[PDB]
Amino acid sequence: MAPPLVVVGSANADIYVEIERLPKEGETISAKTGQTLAGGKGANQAACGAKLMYPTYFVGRLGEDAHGKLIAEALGDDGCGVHLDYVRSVNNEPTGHAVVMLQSDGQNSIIIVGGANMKAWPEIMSDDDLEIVRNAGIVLLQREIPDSINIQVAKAVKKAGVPVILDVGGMDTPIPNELLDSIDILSPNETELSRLTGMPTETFEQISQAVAKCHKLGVKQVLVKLGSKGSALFIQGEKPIQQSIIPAAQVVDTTGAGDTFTAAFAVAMVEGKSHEECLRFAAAAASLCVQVKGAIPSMPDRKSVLKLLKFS
Amino acid sequence: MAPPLVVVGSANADIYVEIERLPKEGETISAKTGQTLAGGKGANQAACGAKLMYPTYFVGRLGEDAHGKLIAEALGDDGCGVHLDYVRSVNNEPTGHAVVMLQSDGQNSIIIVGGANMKAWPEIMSDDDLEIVRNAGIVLLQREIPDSINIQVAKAVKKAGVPVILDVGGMDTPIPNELLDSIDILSPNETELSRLTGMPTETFEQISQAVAKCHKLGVKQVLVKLGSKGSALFIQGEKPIQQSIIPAAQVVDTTGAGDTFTAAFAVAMVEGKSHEECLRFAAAAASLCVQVKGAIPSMPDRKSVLKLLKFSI
Ligand SMILES: Nc1ncnc2c1ncn2[C@@H]1O[C@H](COP(=O)(O)OP(=O)(O)OP(=O)(O)O)[C@@H](O)[C@H]1O
Ligand SMILES: Nc1ncnc2c1ncn2[C@@H]1O[C@H](COP(=O)(O)OP(=O)(O)OP(=O)(O)O)[C@@H](O)[C@H]1O
Ligand SMILES: [Mg+2]
Ligand SMILES: [Mg+2]
Ligand SMILES: [Mg+2]
Ligand SMILES: [Mg+2]
Ligand code: NA
Ligand code: NA
Repeated sequence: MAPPLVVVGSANADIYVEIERLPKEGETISAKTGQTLAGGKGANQAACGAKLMYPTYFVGRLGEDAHGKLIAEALGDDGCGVHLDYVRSVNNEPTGHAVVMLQSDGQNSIIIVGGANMKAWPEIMSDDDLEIVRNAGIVLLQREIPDSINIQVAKAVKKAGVPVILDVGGMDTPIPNELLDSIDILSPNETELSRLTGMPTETFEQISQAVAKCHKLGVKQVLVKLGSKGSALFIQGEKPIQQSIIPAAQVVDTTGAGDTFTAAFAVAMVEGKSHEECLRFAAAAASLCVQVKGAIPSMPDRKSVLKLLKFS
Repeated sequence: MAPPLVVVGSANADIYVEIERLPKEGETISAKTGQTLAGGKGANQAACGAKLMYPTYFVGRLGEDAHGKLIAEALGDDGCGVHLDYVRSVNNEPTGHAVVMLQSDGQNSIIIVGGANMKAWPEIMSDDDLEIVRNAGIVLLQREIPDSINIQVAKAVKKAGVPVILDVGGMDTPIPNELLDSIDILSPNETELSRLTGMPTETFEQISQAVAKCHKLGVKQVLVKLGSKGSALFIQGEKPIQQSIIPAAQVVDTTGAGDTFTAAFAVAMVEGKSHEECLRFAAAAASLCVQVKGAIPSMPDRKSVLKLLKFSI
């Protein structure tokens, strides 16, 4: 094929339950219904890549358990067609998962179990695992696995001359400078970028400031995701390249939007498209994603994205 | 060959997460860890019967999802040994599951998605479905599937002349008198016994009276589970049979204890043991269960229950 997309990151079973009200301590309650879906930022991103018919590997850790089974079925040969060669299962950790309680009062409460995502990685990455990233077209990371692993990968590929994108989605802790210095492109939303720099982000102006602070701390490029306001690519060798939303006829479910945006973006970039094309390819993919319910369910095939890009 | 134990009931993925406290509205907390296990009272009871080497069939409804395959894997040919011939899966409902939140404060909170357990049954059972209960040597029911399905099954066996046990475990709702009328043995714990009859159960005299009230509701035999106090078989017009606990060296995890007790009782009964032998064999099996974590994983094999019986006559 071509030099693959390599996503190193998280895979989660998302367990949604529709509840009237969170139960009281001691109390047992019933849900209207519930559905358990393959999810996690790394898996979403890898799934998106494989749907865009680009060669895509996922490097991650699962428990040897039902949720583990659920993730591989969804990403693999019977699903999105991600290469799972570098996924390892372990027997002493649960597959990561999240209990998403959708309360009837409009509210939503969440419990997260890092499980294998956080606890099943080696102290030192294997040479096998480093072999796939050193052979990668582009590497995608997030923050739902330990920074230590993110750093080891980023260093391996920096040596190799392979571009690495770090999505900031994940743990609400500061990013290690040694990680910030090894990545090519940092990719926050307005919220993340804000809590990242301690600076406000309600205007393009003050957003552009926090990005300066990011540039200052060793980050050559910031791909900011701005929800309904579109998105901007800041290169600290230029001024922000911008791209707004491709409007969606119906917006049912924004879940998966950011992951789709980032993966789509990364696929265009390894297909050697230009920055403007990259942004629009990603904007188109995300647009199609928010028109369907579910994250991995909603992700567009390449044909659908190319068809939409035809419009002016 | 031997007329099978036949269990009709629930199958759940039990999703356990360890948290310091419950979250607030909007709040995303982090659990310490988690584990998903095959459970549900029906699957537990089936698995327990299979592990005791009595031919066991499980009748239930799964979704065609991962949780579904987890159940089948645990119960089936490569697992406990339950015949699954009569398990049916549907595409329009998920396998039942339960989110169990183990708090740091000892408090537990549960969220139950009934799923296929409650929504994948026909309005009317097929003769295909009821053929197995008509050939049972004994039938066990619980209250984690629709009352209406419990009723059709129990009636089909009353016409067949085979003993039906109803575990009160599950829904905390009143029991349809039609159901009560068609079962041979009711099996509540003391908390269930109270809620059911409406009577208090703090003392044995009180319990004996709440059982008199079960007797007035159409059930000739009541098998009361009294936790660490033991158990008792009440048979209308006869002297109650009492059985204390068989002490466990280590109470690790009482999950599945009541299910083990009831299924073990059933196996001893359909094999023709005396009431006292049934109660004792059920007490021994439940004793072993509480010494291992998990429900289905802690279920003892026959030779161990019998061994614990020698050394604690
Ligand atoms: N209402 C919308 N209509 C069309 N496209 C949208 C809409 N909202 C978001 N998008 C697309 O999705 C992209 C990413 O969304 P957003 O900036 O919210 O990412 P995020 O907050 O990281 O998402 P997530 O919550 O999924 O992690 C946006 O840049 C935009 O192109
Ligand atoms: N600590 C213990 N030591 C030994 N045996 C025990 C212990 N706790 C329970 N058992 C056995 O388990 C049986 C059933 O327990 P219990 O009456 O609490 O069931 P239950 O409340 O229906 O259980 P569950 O909550 O699992 O549905 C008891 O009668 C007893 O024989
Ligand atoms: Mg957003
Ligand atoms: Mg995001
Ligand atoms: Mg009890
Ligand atoms: Mg019970
Ligand atoms: Na979506
Ligand atoms: Na146990």
